[PDB]
Amino acid sequence: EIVLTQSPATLSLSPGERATLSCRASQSVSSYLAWYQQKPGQAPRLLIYDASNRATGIPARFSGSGSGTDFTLTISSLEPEDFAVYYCQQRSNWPPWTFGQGTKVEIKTVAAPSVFIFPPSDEQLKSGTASVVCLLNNFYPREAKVQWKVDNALQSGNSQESVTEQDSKDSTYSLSSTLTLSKADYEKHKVYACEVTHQGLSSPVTKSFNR
Amino acid sequence: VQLVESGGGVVQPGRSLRLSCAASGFTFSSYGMHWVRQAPGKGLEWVAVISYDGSNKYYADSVKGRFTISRDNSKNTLYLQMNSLRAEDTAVYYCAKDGSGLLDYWGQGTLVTVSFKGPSVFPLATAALGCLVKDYFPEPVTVSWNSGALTSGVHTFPAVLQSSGLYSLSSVVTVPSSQTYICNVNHKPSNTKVDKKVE
Repeated sequence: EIVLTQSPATLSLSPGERATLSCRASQSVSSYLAWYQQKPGQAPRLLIYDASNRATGIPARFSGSGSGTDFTLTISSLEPEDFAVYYCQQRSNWPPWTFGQGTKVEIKTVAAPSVFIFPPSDEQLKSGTASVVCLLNNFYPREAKVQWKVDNALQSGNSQESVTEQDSKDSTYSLSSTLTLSKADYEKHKVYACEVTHQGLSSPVTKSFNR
Repeated sequence: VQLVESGGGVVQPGRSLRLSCAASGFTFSSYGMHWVRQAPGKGLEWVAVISYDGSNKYYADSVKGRFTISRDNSKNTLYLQMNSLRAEDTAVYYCAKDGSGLLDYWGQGTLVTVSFKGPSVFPLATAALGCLVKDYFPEPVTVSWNSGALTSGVHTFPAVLQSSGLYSLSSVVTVPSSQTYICNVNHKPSNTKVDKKVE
């Protein structure tokens, strides 16, 4: 195969603005790169085919360019409809036709996350499992991770995080790291901490709770 | 033109399925057909191809001796007989028309999921509280807060498939200390609607 690498990972613009997307390759793919717009809950659609061409029905705000490895899709006057996920595909070394991992044109500063922790219920603790939850509220940028700790014992891979899309106003993100233990192992311990590390915090931050 | 799929549903590791992309709007024979797929959350991955009459066929790796494409140039449809189905394959299947390697026309997709139970909702006590929607299949879910009243400060987190195959998400709200709070959880896919007060 041939690797197609897109970026930005996401565009955050309000209508009217100009959005520039990029699709880079590992080899020359000539002027054989196509673009795909995939509105929400819908199906992929042909935008610019070959790198400058606009398939039937496509407006002019969509402009394509590049030759070789580096390309660029350009949407000059963003419209509420143009807010979708844009894909790039190469049709040089066929097969396999490889695709770019996407770019989402989303709508409408470094803020340290506000941390909270949530002890397990009881209605849960009867089935036999305990789910401790950590919450990292509204923070920028995204990159930031959680290290759970069961009595100052770095924990490994028994947690699972989720992240909201970028808020339109704050320009932030949120995160739900859930540590899942047995009720037994749970009763077998003491301090349940969640150490948060993030760019907007000169000092790492913790939130704990003896049970 | 109109490329439209069928065949999707739930199937478990081992079993197989068969789709089909029926054609209208055109002369289905003068074009090469395609199969592309979107694994929930990820992006685009092409799966296989077939030509004008049907002798040439190149597959994506990750398959064959598993995936087998075909077509009936007389009644206008495109086929894909999946077998050996795995988790990895859980995805939305598209069939695009070839131009070349130029899928100039797509279909609305069909969903194939590889894995039926309702969620066990538990409470998570400015402040911050929420609900833990746990162990349910399949997706999706919807969590409201106070029947649509509490909207500002809500963060329903995208969910996480677990080692069991039962999804579990979280929805949290940030409220100014000091009023009753209830989260409205509804798993339309299994008829499990659940409210849970929070204190």
